Amino acid sequence: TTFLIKHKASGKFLHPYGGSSNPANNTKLVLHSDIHERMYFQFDVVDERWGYIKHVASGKIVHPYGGQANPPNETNMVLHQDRHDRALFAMDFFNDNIMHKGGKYIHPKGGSPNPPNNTETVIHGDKHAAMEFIFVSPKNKDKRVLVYA
Amino acid sequence: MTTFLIKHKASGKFLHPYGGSSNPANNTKLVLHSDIHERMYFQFDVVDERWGYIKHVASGKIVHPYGGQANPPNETNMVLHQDRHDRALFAMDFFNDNIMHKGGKYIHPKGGSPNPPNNTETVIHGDKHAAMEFIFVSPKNKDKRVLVYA
Ligand SMILES: C=CCO[C@@H]1O[C@H](CO)[C@@H](O[C@@H]2O[C@H](CO)[C@H](O[C@H]3O[C@H](CO)[C@H](O)[C@H](O)[C@H]3O)[C@H](O)[C@H]2O)[C@H](O)[C@H]1O
Ligand SMILES: C=CCO[C@@H]1O[C@H](CO)[C@@H](O[C@@H]2O[C@H](CO)[C@H](O[C@H]3O[C@H](CO)[C@H](O)[C@H](O)[C@H]3O)[C@H](O)[C@H]2O)[C@H](O)[C@H]1O
Ligand SMILES: C=CCO[C@@H]1O[C@H](CO)[C@@H](O[C@@H]2O[C@H](CO)[C@H](O[C@H]3O[C@H](CO)[C@H](O)[C@H](O)[C@H]3O)[C@H](O)[C@H]2O)[C@H](O)[C@H]1O
Ligand SMILES: OC[C@H]1O[C@H](O[C@@H]2[C@H](O)[C@@H](O)[C@H](O)O[C@@H]2CO)[C@H](O)[C@@H](O)[C@H]1O
Ligand SMILES: OC[C@H]1O[C@H](O[C@@H]2[C@H](O)[C@@H](O)[C@H](O)O[C@@H]2CO)[C@H](O)[C@@H](O)[C@H]1O
Repeated sequence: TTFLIKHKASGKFLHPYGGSSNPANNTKLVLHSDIHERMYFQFDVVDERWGYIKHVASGKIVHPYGGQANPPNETNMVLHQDRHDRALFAMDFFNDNIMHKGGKYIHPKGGSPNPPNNTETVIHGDKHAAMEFIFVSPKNKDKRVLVYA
Repeated sequence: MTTFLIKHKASGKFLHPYGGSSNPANNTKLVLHSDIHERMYFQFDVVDERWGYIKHVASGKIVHPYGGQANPPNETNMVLHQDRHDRALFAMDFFNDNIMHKGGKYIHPKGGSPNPPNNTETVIHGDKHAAMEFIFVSPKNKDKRVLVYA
């Protein structure tokens, strides 16, 4: 299932910075209001809830920068081609968050409910309304879709 | 598939049709029991994103609140029934470890015991606590969580 990763508070979406069909390794993942095929994602299940968040256009997946199992707060989120257990996430569609294997979450850097375009995303352990994400149809940005298959 | 056991987290007991039949009559109660066998296997049939039917594999019947209300009151018995409709929609919350009916209440052991005896009935109730938690595990390994969504 293909989906958009929608920041719940702002309605902006996760994008590779620059919007490329083939972002280089270590391109930062930002929030941006645009919708297009280079911000579509899929989720590749590895072990029950845990899997890879895949950028559809490039096949690269989401990593904490440097590939930590326990990335510190403020570690940047990036795309990278590699596959390993430090790039595992769970797409929590009940609590509306994205949790890294180490137990922290994807946040907008700074924690704004309304981050401007091109705000970087980071790992942070805090839970609040401004780190919530929902997973929606590329044809209807208000319709949640099931990311697990 | 995916086929799974519905395991009451606090006690390790499993959801069964009372009696363990391969073809339970409509309105057979769903109870907790320690036994493992093919007549307590379930599958989840997705209808709308998180919402779907909890299907008894042996019979094809599905989990309902008795009476099929949109908003069943607390203590309404859980049963199996052949019918499909929107009052038999549940979500399998494998993050918070519970099973929520479309009306917003959860599946509980009747009376709230965390160590209920065999044949304890299950019911709808709105409360959230450790004794209403469930996990979804492999029929071949009751300690291994499996993904129920597909
Ligand atoms: C000023 C009016 C005309 O120019 C507009 O200026 C914008 C600057 O405010 C430009 O937007 C920028 O366009 C870049 C690509 O040329 C980048 O946009 C890409 O990357 C984004 C994610 O970082 C999104 O995916 C976006 O869809 C994608 O095109 C840059 O991020 C963006 O600010 C642009 O020249 C034009 O709209
Ligand atoms: C001759 C120089 C040796 O380095 C080579 O080139 C790259 C340096 O640009 C190396 O890649 C870098 O390796 C780092 C680990 O030492 C980082 O890679 C880690 O983090 C990534 C996510 O940011 C991935 O998770 C990756 O799997 C993980 O190892 C850095 O990001 C990466 O560019 C390369 O190892 C080497 O061949
Ligand atoms: C010290 C001896 C006391 O135990 C006696 O033997 C039975 C165990 O086989 C006790 O259990 C009851 O067995 C019933 C069928 O004979 C029912 O079991 C069936 O349904 C269960 C779900 O409700 C399970 O699916 C089980 O696998 C299935 O066989 C009854 O539920 C069970 O309590 C009996 O109470 C006792 O006399
Ligand atoms: O970056 C995500 C976090 O943003 C806010 O924390 C700020 C600031 O970003 C951080 O550098 C600082 O150390 O703490 C600040 C506390 O105001 C949010 O408050 C956090 O919950 C994260 O979302
Ligand atoms: O119990 C689940 C079913 O509830 C309702 O039917 C009840 C009862 O089960 C049935 O035997 C009786 O004859 O009718 C009642 C409804 O008035 C639902 O209408 C069924 O679809 C099942 O949900």
